Amino acid sequence: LMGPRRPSVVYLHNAECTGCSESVLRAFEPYIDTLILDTLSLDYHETIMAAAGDAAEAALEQAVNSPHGFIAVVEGGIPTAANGIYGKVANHTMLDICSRILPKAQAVIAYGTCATFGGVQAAKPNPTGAKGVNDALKHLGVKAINIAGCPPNPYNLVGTIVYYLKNKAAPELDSLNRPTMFFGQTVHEQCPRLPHFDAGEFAPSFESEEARKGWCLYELGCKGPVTMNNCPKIKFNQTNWPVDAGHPCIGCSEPDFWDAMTPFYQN
Amino acid sequence: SSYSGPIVVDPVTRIEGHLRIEVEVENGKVKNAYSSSTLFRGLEIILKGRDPRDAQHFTQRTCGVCTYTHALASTRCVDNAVGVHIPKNATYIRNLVLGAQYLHDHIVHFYHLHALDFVDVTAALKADPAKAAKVASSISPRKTTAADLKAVQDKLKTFVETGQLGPFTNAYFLGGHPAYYLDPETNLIATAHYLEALRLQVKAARAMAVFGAKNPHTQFTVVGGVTCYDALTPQRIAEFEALWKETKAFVDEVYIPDLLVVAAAYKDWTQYGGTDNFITFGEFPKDEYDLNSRFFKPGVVFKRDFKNIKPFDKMQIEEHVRHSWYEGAEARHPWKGQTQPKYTDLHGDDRYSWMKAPRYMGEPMETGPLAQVLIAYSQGHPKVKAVTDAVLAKLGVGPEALFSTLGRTAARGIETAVIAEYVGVMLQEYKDNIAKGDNVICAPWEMPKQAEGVGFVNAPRGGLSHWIRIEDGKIGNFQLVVPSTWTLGPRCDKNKLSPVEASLIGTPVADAKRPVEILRTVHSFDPCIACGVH
Ligand code: SF4
Ligand code: SF4
Ligand code: F3S
Ligand SMILES: [Mg+2]
Repeated sequence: LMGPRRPSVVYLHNAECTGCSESVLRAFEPYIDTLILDTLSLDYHETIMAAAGDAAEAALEQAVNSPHGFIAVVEGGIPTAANGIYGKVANHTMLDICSRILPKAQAVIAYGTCATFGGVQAAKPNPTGAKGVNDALKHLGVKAINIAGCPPNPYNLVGTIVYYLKNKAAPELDSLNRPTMFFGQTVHEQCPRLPHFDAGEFAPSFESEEARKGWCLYELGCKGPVTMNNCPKIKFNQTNWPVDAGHPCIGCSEPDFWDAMTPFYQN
Repeated sequence: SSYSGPIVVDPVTRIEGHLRIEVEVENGKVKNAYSSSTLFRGLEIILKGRDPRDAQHFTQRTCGVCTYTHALASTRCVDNAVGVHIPKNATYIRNLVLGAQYLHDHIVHFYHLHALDFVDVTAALKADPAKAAKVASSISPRKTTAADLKAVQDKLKTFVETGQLGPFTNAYFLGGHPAYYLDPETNLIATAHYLEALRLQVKAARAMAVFGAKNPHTQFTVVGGVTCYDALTPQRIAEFEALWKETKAFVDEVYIPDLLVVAAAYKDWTQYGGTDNFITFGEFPKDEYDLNSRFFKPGVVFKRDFKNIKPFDKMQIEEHVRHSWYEGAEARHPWKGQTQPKYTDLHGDDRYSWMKAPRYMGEPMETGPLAQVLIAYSQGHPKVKAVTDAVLAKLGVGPEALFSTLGRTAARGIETAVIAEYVGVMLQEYKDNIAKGDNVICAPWEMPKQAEGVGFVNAPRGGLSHWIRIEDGKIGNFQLVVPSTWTLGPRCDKNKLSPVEASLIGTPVADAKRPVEILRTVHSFDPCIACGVH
């Protein structure tokens, strides 16, 4: 699957919805084909790899044990309740897979809020005891770079990987282990409706003429002021982002946002 | 030399989520099957006690492949519970984003999830690109030249000779495989279009973000309508239209012709993976409160009796747990649903999946493109009939050929073609409506303290329903019953095999070490295990 030439990437799926995987497929300049054929060697990825079953397990073994080394990209939270029972692959708990594999990586990237902070399945009452990667594997000295969002901007994953390859190091990280080059500003300080915020011009409802006119969504729940992400700058799919679509930010790059930011339509 | 013994496929790759397939093989043919879903998250448990307005944000994270669909189902469900009738434009915008979702989803499924079961990418290196160009230009109005395909071959050649095969590592076709039939040229054409589809799907997904904020996980729906005033503008409509037009051209000129060429080469696949019963909910409403107002209509068919399509009665759905990792054995109507996990390990107490087993009047029901297409056909849907008939005539097969793995695969293409055209109709109606001066996109509503609601979506994998019981203005119960739950859930308390399980009986396996035939059938259902289990 690998060897010299291109840097090996092992992509793992834990407790996830595959929205993070799909976000990477939206990669733009570079596109995903350039990334898989030229930039990187994608040596394990359950969503798109040809091998299945024992053949896939053999592919993963070969990648992880390569003397050339690998980068791990991890999607999904790790279910830890009932000794990891709630999530298995090849009849191995996800906790066990990640405990064995991630300490062997040259670098680990936690991609998406579930992998970084626990995410949707970690929301109260957290029946599967889901944990982010660094929380779950704290004891093994794993310190993944956290690229948060639900899903994150794929610009931020590619940028982090490119940095890493170039500099042979993690970029500057914030106190949640997120790169400051992407997560250093609040969504709000970058938002086009900030002048309305400053003037106390808030939409009182979605059907209102104030909402039609693009007034600030704070009274309708917007979490932009407490959320660190690059959404208004980079946008998604080269064309839009939640507030420009008229909907409040739900805080999706923040830890525990499912419980901290709810109810989503209140501030 | 025919194998007798077990085969386990874990993980099943090139699906969404975590699936373990177990079969018993006798004399080289599957005699028995188990569909084992091995991740649970518990979104229904998590939703209890929360604000019903928050449900769609949580449930959209059921699945990022079938992104939006759950946000739509939850919003339809709470709209219904609340009794709001959303504006005409909210229905158009919601419908248009859903049509765009189907195109994106089915194109990625055929190329990036399914095709490696049928395409030997490495034999494309053996191909004559001039011959290949001739073939490609004969099946499509799109002209392809030798240089076009040589560029693909050159790229692949450089990739393979680096010895880092990446996603093709240990592919079942490496070295050759008796169940892989395509000639090198056709492999090259399919491989070229696989690569092309990697960039086209960016545009197909972008179409959703034009109105829907972002893909994955749209953020434009609210109880009462939508939020995206910008979607009324000529510029955003033009942007959507341009992406739609390019996506439809890809469907029409690239996907469907490739689908037909592969089907024609694998015509033996009309003989495997049939099912008996079908359920579909309809999609693309004119009236949010009448399923029969949808462009595709709901229906139920038992034992392939399409002459007696039964009406869909939402009270006849029950979800079984006897062979699932939940407490007890009692099936439940989703308005009385229960999600009480209790793990017993594989076949412990005859339980082997985190999926519940939905049954309709006690029967296991296939849902998805084959159900939607066959029921629509049988209802006299003129667009479905014309595409279906053309496909059948091009393949030189009769209607019974549709009851199979190949048929199901073909139906996914048929639905893509029909929806791609219907998106243009909806777009025009939307424009027309704006032009009459209707600029309203959200309606006011009030939260009842006590209510029940249900929302129905026919998603790319079939009939999706979200069910709420509101108590004290909060979520008292919230149950998802998802298309892959129907199709890939386990046996019920009557021990009836689910559609995937039953369809696997009879599958030939040439090489037990490389059981691509099992993948072909399983993949034809387009499984989504995050969806099915939630
Ligand atoms: S972070 Fe969000 S999008 Fe990504 S796997 Fe988790 S629920 Fe899905
Ligand atoms: S819409 Fe949200 S992010 Fe924008 S100014 Fe208002 S509170 Fe801030
Ligand atoms: S909901 Fe998430 S995608 Fe950006 S606008 Fe808010 S951090
Ligand atoms: Mg359910």
